[PDB]
Amino acid sequence: MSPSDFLDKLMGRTSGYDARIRPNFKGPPVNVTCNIFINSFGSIAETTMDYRVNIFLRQKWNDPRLAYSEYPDDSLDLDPSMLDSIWKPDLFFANEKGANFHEVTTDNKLLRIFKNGNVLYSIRLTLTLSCPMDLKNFPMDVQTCIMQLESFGYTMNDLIFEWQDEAPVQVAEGLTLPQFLLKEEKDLRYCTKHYNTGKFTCIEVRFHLERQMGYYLIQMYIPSLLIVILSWVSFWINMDAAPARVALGITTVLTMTTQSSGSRASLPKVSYVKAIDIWMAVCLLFVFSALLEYAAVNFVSRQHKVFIDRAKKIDTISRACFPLAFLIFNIFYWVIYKILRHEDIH
Amino acid sequence: MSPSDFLDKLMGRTSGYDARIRPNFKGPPVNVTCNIFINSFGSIAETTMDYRVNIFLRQKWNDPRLAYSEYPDDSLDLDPSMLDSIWKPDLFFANEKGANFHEVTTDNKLLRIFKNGNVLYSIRLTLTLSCPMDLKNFPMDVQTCIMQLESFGYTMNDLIFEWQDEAPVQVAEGLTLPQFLLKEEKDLRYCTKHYNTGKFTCIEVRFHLERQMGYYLIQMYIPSLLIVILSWVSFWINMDAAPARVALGITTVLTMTTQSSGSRASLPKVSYVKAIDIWMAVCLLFVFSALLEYAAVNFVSRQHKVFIDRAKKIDTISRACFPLAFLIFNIFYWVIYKILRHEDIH
Amino acid sequence: MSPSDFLDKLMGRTSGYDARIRPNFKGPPVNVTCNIFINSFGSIAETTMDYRVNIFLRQKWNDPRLAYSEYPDDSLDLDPSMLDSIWKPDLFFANEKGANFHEVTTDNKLLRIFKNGNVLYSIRLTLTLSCPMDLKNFPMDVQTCIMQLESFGYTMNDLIFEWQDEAPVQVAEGLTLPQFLLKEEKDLRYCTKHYNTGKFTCIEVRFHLERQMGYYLIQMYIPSLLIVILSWVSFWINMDAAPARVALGITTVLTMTTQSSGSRASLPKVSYVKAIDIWMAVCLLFVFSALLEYAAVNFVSRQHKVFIDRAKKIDTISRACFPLAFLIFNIFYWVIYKILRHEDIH
Amino acid sequence: MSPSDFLDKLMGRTSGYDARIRPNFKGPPVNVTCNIFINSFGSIAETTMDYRVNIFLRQKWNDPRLAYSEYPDDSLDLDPSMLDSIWKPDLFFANEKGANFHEVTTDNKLLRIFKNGNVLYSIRLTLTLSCPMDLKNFPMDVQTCIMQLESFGYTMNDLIFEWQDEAPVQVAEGLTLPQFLLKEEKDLRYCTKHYNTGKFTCIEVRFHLERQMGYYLIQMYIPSLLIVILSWVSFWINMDAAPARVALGITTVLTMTTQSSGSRASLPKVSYVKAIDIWMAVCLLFVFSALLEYAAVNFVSRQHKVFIDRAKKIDTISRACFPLAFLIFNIFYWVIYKILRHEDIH
Amino acid sequence: MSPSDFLDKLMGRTSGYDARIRPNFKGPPVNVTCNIFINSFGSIAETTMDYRVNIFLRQKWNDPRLAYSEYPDDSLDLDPSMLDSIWKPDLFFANEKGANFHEVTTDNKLLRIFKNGNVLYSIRLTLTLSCPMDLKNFPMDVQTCIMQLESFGYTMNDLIFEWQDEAPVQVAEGLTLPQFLLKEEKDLRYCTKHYNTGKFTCIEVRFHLERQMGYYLIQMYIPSLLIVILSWVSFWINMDAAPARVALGITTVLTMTTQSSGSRASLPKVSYVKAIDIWMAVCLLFVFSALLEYAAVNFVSRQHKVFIDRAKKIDTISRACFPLAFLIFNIFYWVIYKILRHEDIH
Ligand SMILES: *[C@@H]1O[C@H](CO)[C@@H](O[C@@H]2O[C@H](CO)[C@@H](O)[C@H](O)[C@H]2NC(C)=O)[C@H](O)[C@H]1NC(C)=O
Ligand SMILES: *[C@@H]1O[C@H](CO)[C@@H](O[C@@H]2O[C@H](CO)[C@@H](O)[C@H](O)[C@H]2NC(C)=O)[C@H](O)[C@H]1NC(C)=O
Ligand SMILES: *[C@@H]1O[C@H](CO)[C@@H](O[C@@H]2O[C@H](CO)[C@@H](O)[C@H](O)[C@H]2NC(C)=O)[C@H](O)[C@H]1NC(C)=O
Ligand SMILES: *[C@@H]1O[C@H](CO)[C@@H](O[C@@H]2O[C@H](CO)[C@@H](O)[C@H](O)[C@H]2NC(C)=O)[C@H](O)[C@H]1NC(C)=O
Ligand SMILES: *[C@@H]1O[C@H](CO)[C@@H](O[C@@H]2O[C@H](CO)[C@@H](O)[C@H](O)[C@H]2NC(C)=O)[C@H](O)[C@H]1NC(C)=O
Ligand SMILES: [Zn+2]
Ligand SMILES: [Zn+2]
Ligand SMILES: [Zn+2]
Ligand SMILES: [Zn+2]
Ligand SMILES: [Zn+2]
Repeated sequence: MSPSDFLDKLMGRTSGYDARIRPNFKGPPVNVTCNIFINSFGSIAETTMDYRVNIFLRQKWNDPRLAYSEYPDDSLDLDPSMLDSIWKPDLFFANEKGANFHEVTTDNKLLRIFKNGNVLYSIRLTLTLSCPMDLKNFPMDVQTCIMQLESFGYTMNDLIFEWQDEAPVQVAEGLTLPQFLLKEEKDLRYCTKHYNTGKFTCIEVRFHLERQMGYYLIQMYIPSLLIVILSWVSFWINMDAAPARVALGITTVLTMTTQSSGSRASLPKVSYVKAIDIWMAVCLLFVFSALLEYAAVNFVSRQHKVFIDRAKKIDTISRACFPLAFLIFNIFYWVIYKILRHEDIH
Repeated sequence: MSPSDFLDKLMGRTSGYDARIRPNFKGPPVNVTCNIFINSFGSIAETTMDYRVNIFLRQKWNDPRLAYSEYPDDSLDLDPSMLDSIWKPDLFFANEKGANFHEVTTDNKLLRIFKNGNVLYSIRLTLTLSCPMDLKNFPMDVQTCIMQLESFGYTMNDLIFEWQDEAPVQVAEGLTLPQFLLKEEKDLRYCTKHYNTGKFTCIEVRFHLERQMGYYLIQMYIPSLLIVILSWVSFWINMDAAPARVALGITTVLTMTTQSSGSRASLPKVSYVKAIDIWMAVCLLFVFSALLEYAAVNFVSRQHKVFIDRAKKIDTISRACFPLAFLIFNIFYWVIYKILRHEDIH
Repeated sequence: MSPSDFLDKLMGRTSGYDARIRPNFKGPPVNVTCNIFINSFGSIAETTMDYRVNIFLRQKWNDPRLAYSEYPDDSLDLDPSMLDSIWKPDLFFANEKGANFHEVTTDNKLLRIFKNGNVLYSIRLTLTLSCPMDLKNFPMDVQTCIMQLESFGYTMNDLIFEWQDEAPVQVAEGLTLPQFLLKEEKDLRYCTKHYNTGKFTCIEVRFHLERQMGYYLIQMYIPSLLIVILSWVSFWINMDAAPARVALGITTVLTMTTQSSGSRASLPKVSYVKAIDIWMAVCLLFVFSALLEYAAVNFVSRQHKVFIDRAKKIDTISRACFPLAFLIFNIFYWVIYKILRHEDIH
Repeated sequence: MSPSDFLDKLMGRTSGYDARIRPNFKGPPVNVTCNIFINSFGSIAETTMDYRVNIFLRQKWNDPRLAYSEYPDDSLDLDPSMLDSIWKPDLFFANEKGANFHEVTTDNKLLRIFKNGNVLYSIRLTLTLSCPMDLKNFPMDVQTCIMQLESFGYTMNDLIFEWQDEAPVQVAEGLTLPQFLLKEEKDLRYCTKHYNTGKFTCIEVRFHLERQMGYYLIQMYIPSLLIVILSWVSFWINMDAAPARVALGITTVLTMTTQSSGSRASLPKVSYVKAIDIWMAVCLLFVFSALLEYAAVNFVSRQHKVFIDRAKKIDTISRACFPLAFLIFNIFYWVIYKILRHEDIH
Repeated sequence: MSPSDFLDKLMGRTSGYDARIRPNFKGPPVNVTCNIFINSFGSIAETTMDYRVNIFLRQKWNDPRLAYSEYPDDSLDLDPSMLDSIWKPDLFFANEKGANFHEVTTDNKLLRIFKNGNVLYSIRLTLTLSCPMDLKNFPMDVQTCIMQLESFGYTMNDLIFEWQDEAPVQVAEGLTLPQFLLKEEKDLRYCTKHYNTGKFTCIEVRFHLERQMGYYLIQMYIPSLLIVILSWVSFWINMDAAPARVALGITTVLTMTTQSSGSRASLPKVSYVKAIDIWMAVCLLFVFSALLEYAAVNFVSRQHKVFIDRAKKIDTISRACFPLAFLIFNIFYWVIYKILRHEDIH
C-alpha cells in the first residue's frame, strides 16, 4: 500500500501519538542502550585544558506505541526531517564546553524502527570536552580523558542509560595522534549524579593517552646536555685565560636560564615542580658550580710555588670528577622514572 | 485520564491562560527565589579582564493560575518544548560579555509544576563575566569576582528577586583551578540599580580567589636571585681582569633589564608600581651598583702603594657587605607582604 | 476588564493598525528623541583600529494611533515578544563593524506606551565601533572616539532624529579604563549624510580619551636612560682596556637597536615619526657617538708625550660634557610636549 | 485611499504576482544596473592573502508587473520586511571568503518602486575578499585588488549585469589607510565565466594600492646601515686589538643574520627573491667581507719590516675604499627601483 | 500556459509527490553522478593538520516522477527556494571539520530538471578538510590531500554514488599556491565504509602537492652554512688569541642551537627525525668539533720546540681538512634526497 499513508496513519493525530509522553508513562523506567563510534580525535591542548573529538552516537530503546505488524518489511528506514515527531531522550554531556551539529547537505541524522517497536537513532556530533590533567612527571606522563553522558530532566524512575554488552566503543581504523598513543583498553564505569533536584543517570568512558618522548628529547634534553659539556670544556683551558673562561661561564649560565624559562612556554601555570624543572635546575647548578670553581681557582692563584700546585690540582681533579657525578645523576634520574612510569595506569 | 488532554485543558485557549500576563497582574509583587550550581570555573585572563563560568540556574515562583487538583500526581515533570507557553521572568546579567545556550541533543532545560502552583525552572548557561581587578600586590593578591542578576523590564512593584535561605551557591565536587584557590565563603548581598526609567531588582554574589605563588617563584624570583649572585661573583675576581669584569657586569645588567621587561608580558598596561616591579628595580639597582663599584676601583687603581691598599680595601669590604644588605632587604620585603596579605579579604 | 482583550482590540486586524505605515503617513516628519546609557567601555586596540562598547539605547516617539483613554492606568508596560507588531525606526550605526543582541533568558528589550500615544523603546546592544586614530605624539596623545546614529531607509521628510535636552549620555558609576581616562565633557553635534539616493538624518557623539603615561615610563623611557648611563660609564675606564670598551659600546648599540625595534611591537605600521621614535633615535645617536669617541681616542693614542695629553684631555672633557648636553635635551623635549599637550582638545 | 490595501492588491494572490518568475519570462534578458558605495576599507593581510571591505550595493532593474498608475505619488518607499515577496537577482561574489548581513535594529535594506516599474534595491554588506599578491619589489610595490560580481543560476539569456554610466564606484570622504594609498582611478572591465553548465554574466572592479615606505625606512633600512657603519668602525681600531675586532665582527654578523631572519616575520613563504632580501644579502656580504679582511691582516702580520708596511697599507686602503663602493651600490639600487616603480601600473 | 500553474500541478499535493520517498522506492538503487569544480584552494596548516577549500558540487540523478512532456521547453531552470520540495541525496564528507553555506544575496544553489526526469543540483560549499601528513623528508616532501563523499543514511540497496566519465575534477584557471604546486594528475578510487549499521557508498579524490624549496633555502640552509664558515674562520686566527677564539666558538655554538630550536617553530610536535634536524645536528657537530679542536691545541701548547711544531701542524691540517669533509657531506646529503624524492608519488 502507498508508503505516504502508513507514516501519518501510524504517527498522526488520527493515531493519537504524543511525542511529549514517554513510551510507558507510568511503569518501569525506559532503558536506553548506547554505543559510540570515534571518527577523529585530536586538538589536545594543555593550556585550554581541553580536547576536541568527533563521534557518532547511537541510541536504542523500545517504544510499544510504534509497533507495526501489517507492513511486510521487517525494518524501515526513515527521513531525517521526521525526527521532531518522535520521543527522544534528553542526553547531555557534563564536560561539554563546545558543541555543534552538521548540516552539509542535509541533517546528519539516521532513524530506524523495527517491527517489535525498537528504535535506533544515530547522530553525528563534534564536542570539545574538558579534561583535568596532572602535570607532574610531565615528559613521562599518562593522561586520562573522560566523557560523561547524563540525563538533564528525567530521574531514575523514568530514564536509565546502559552500555552495550558487545563493542560499546570502537575507533576508526588508521587513527593516529602526533604526540600521543591511544591505548586499546577502554574503561566503562557507572556514575550517578546527586543534586537538590533529584537523582539522574550517568555513564562514563575513560581513555588512556601516553605522551611521546621523541620531540622532548630532540628539543630540550639534548641542548641542555650540550651546554653542560660546553661548560665542561672550560676545565681544559689555561687558567690565565680569565676573560675567555669568564665569558664562557656567563654565556653558559645565561643560555641555561633562557632555556629553562622557555621550557614552560606552552603549559598552564601550575604551582608544583615537574621533572623537566628538576632537570633544568640540576643543569643550571652544574654550570654555576663550574663558574664558582674557576672563581675559586683564580682567587687562590693570586695569593702571593705551593699555591701553584694547589690551584693546578683542582683543575686536574675537576677534569675527571665532573663527568662521573653527572653520569651518576643520569643513572638515578632515568631509572626511577621508568619504575614509577611502569606503575599501573589505574 | 489521557495525559495529552490535561496539558492543553490547563494551558490552552479554552482555559484562557496568557503567558504575557503576570501571575498577579495587579497585586503584591512576584517573589522569585534563585539558587545556582557551578559545574566548571576557569579561563581567568588578566588581559581581557574577564573569566568564563558554566552554571546551572534554578528559579522558583508561584503561579496561582497553574494550580491543579484533580490529577493524582503531586509533582509533574514536563517537556522542554513547552517553555514558550508559560510566563517566565526576564533575568539578565549586568556583567555579561558573552552568552550561549546548549542544544547538544535537546534544549538543556527543565520545568516542574507542583499542586499548589509553584514552578521550578532550571537552565544550563555559559557566561563570560567581566571582573575589575586591582594589580597592586600582583604576586600576593586576592581577587573578587562578582555576578549580578537583574531584571531588565520589570520594576519592584512587579518583580522581586531573592536568595534561597539554604544553599544558594554550591560548587561541583573536585573542581580545582591551576593558578587560583576558590575560597569556601561566598558573600551574598543586596544590590539595587537606579536609572531614569525606574527601580529594578538586583542580586549579587562575590567569590574570593587567592593566587598561587609556586609558578612565580620558579619563574621570576629565583633567576633574579641567581643573576644577583652572579654579579656578586665578580668581587672575587682579580682587579686586573678588566675585560672579564666589565663583560660580566654588562651581561648581568642586560639580562636583568630583559627579565624586567619580560616580567609583564601577560598583564594589562596598568600605570602603578607592582611588587614584582619593585623587586626587579632593586635587583637592577644592585647589579648596576656593583658595576659602578668596579668602575670606581679601576679609576682609583691607576692614579699613580697607598693607592694599592685603598683600592684593595674596597673589594674586601664589598665581599662581606653586599650579601648582608641584600639579606636585610629580603627580610623587610617578605615580612610586610604577609602582614598586608593577612589583612581581612573584605 | 480582561487584560488580554485590550491588547488585540487596540493593535489587531479588527482595529486596523499596520506596522508598515508611519504614525503620520503624509504629514510632518516623525521626531525621535534618543539617549544612551553606557554600561561598559574597553577593548581599545590600536592595531585593529577599533573599540568595543556595551550600551543601552532609548528611543522616544509619538504614535497617535496608539492613544488609549478608557483603560485606567496612565502607563502600561508590555512583553518583549510583541515588538514585531509596532512600527519602529530603522536606526543603524555608520561605524558599526560588529553587532549582536542578548538572549540570556529572554530578549533584552523593553517597551512602554503612554496615554497620549508616546512610546519608549529600550534595547541592549554590543557594538565594536571603528575609530580613526592619529599616532603623532603617541605617548602623550588624546584620542576622540565617535559614534554615528543614522537612518538607512527614511529621508528627512519622514524621520528626524534629535538629542534629549537633559542627560543624553550618562556613564555607569565606577567605570574605569586601564590605559585611558574618559573625560566628562561629551560633544553633541549634528551630522547629515548626502548620497545619490537622498538626504538622511544623523546624530553623533564624541568622547575624549587621555592616555596614561605610567606604563610607558616604567617600560620604555627608563631602560633607555639606563643604557645611556651605561654607555656613559665607559668614559671612566682605562683607555688601554680596548676589548672591554669596544664590547661595552657594541652591547649598548645592539641593545638600543633591539629596544627601538621592540618599541613598535603593538602599533599599526604608520609612515610618520612619533615622539618615542625621536627619543630612541636620540639615544641611539648618543651611544653611537660615544663609541665613535673612543674610536677616535684609540686612533689618536697610537700615533707615535704631546699625543698622550691630547688623548687624555678628550676623555676628561667628555666625562663632564655628555651629561650636560643630555640634560639640555631632556629639558627641551619634556617642556614643549606639555605646551602642545595643553593645546585645547578641540 | 488606504495604504495597506494598495500593497496587497498590487502584490497579492488576487493580483497573481509570482516572485519565482522573471519580469519577462520568455523575452529579452533582464538588464540590471549596479553601483557600489564604499564605506570602509582596511584589514589587508599579506599572510591570509585577503582584505576586508564594507560596501553599499545598489541594484536597478525594470519589472513591468509592478507598474502602478492610480496612486498619486511618483515614488514609493517600502518596508524592509516585504523583500521576500519580490523577485531579486541572485548576485554572488566569486572571491567571497566571508560574508554577513547587519541586523542592528532592523534589516539594513532599502527598496523603492517607481511608476514605470523600475526597482531600486540597496543592501549593506561586509565581505572579506581574496586578492592574489605579487611580492617582488616588496617595499616598492603596487597591488591590485579585484571584486567580481556574478550570477550563480541565470544564463545570459535571462540575466545581464551592467555598470552605471555615471559614478559606478564612489568612496566615502576622509577614508584613509595606514600602510596604503588608494588611487582615484578605478578600472571597470567585462568578465564572462564559462563552465560546463553554461555561460554566466560577470562584472569586475580593480583598485590600485600603493605601499607607504616610511615604516620600512624607520624599521629595516636604517638599522642595517647602522650595522654596516658599525662594522666600518673596526678599520680605525689598532690591529693588536684582536679580541675586540673579532668580537665586533662576530656581533655584527650575528645581528645582521638575526635582522635578515626577522625581516620576513609577517609575510607568506614565497619562493623568490625580494628587494629587501637583496639588501640584507648585500649588507651581510659587507660585514662578512670586513671580518675576512681583518682575518687576512692578522694572518699576514705574524709571518716573521716589509710585512709591517704591507699589512698597514691594507687598513689604510680599506678605510677609504669600503664607503665608496657602498655609495655606488646605493646609487645603483635606489635609481633602478624608481625607474621600474614608474612603470605604468597596468 | 501560465508558468505558476505547471509548478504546483507537477509537484503538489494534487499530484501526490512525496519528497521523503525515493524515485524507485522498491527497485534498483538510485545512481548519482557527481563532479566538482574547485574555485579556490589554500590555508594549508601543518599545526592544525587541515586545509581549507571552496568548491562547487554537482549532483545528477534520475527521478521518473518528475517526467514532464506537455510543456514545450526541453530544459527548465528553477528558483533556489523550491529545493525543499524535491528529494535530495544525503551526501556528507567524512573528513569534514568545518562547513558553511553562502547567503550573500540569495541561496547559492541551482536546480535544473529535464524532460526525461533527470535532475541537476549545484551548490556552493566551503569546507575545512582534515589531512594526515607525514613529516619525514620535511623540506623535500610530497603530500596527499583526500576528500571523501559518503552517504550517512542510505545503504547500497538504495543509493550508489559514481564519478563522471569525463572531467570529474576541474580546477579554476590561474589558481596558484604560495608554498605548494598542485599536480595535474588526480586519483579517483572506490572506497566503501563498513559499520555495525550496514554498508554505505563512498567516493574519494586524492590531490598531490609538492613543497617549494626557495623559502627554506633563503631562510634556514644558508644562515647555517654562514655560521659553519664563520666557525671555520677561527682556524686562521693566531693561537694566542684565546679570548677571541673562545668567544667565537661560544657565539657560533649558541647561535647554532638557537637556530636549531627555531627551525621547528611552526610544526606539529612529531617524534621522529626530519632532514632539517639531521642538517642542524651535523652543523652543530661541526661547530662543536672546531671548538674542541682549539681546546686541544691550547691544552697541547702549554705543556712546557717539539710541542710548538706539533700544535701548529694541527692548525695547518684543519685549515684544508674541514672544508673537504663538509663538501663530501653535502654531496652525500643532496644526492640521495633527489633519488628518494624521485620515488613514484604513489
Ligand atoms: C528496564 O530495566 C530494568 C532493570 O532490569 C527493569 O526492571 C526490572 O524488570 C523486571 C522485569 O519486569 C522485574 O522483574 C525487576 O523486578 C525489575 N528490577 C528493577 C530493579 O526495577 C525494567 O522492567 C526495564 N524496563 C522496561 C520497560 O523493560
Ligand atoms: C512577595 O514578598 C513581599 C515581601 O514579603 C510580600 O509583601 C508583604 O506581604 C505581606 C503579606 O500579605 C504583607 O502583610 C506585607 O505588608 C507585605 N510587605 C511589603 C513590604 O510589601 C508580598 O505579599 C509577596 N508577594 C506574593 C505574591 O506573595
Ligand atoms: C517634528 O519637529 C519639526 C521641527 O520642529 C516640526 O516641524 C514644525 O512644526 C511646527 C508646528 O506645526 C510648524 O509650525 C513649523 O513650521 C515646522 N517647522 C519645520 C521646519 O518643519 C514637526 O511638526 C514635528 N512633527 C510632529 C509630528 O510633531
Ligand atoms: C537588455 O539589453 C539588451 C542589450 O541592449 C537588449 O537587447 C537589444 O534590444 C533591442 C531593443 O529591442 C534590440 O533591437 C536589439 O536587437 C537587442 N540586442 C541584443 C544583442 O539582444 C534587451 O532588449 C534589453 N532587455 C530589456 C527587457 O529591455
Ligand atoms: C543503477 O546502476 C546499477 C549498476 O549498473 C544498475 O544495476 C544493474 O541494472 C541492469 C539493468 O537493469 C541489470 O541488468 C543488472 O543486473 C544490474 N546490476 C547490478 C549489479 O545491480 C541499476 O539498474 C541502476 N539503477 C537505475 C534506477 O537505473
Ligand atoms: Zn583502564
Ligand atoms: Zn567574603
Ligand atoms: Zn569636547
Ligand atoms: Zn587602472
Ligand atoms: Zn596519483
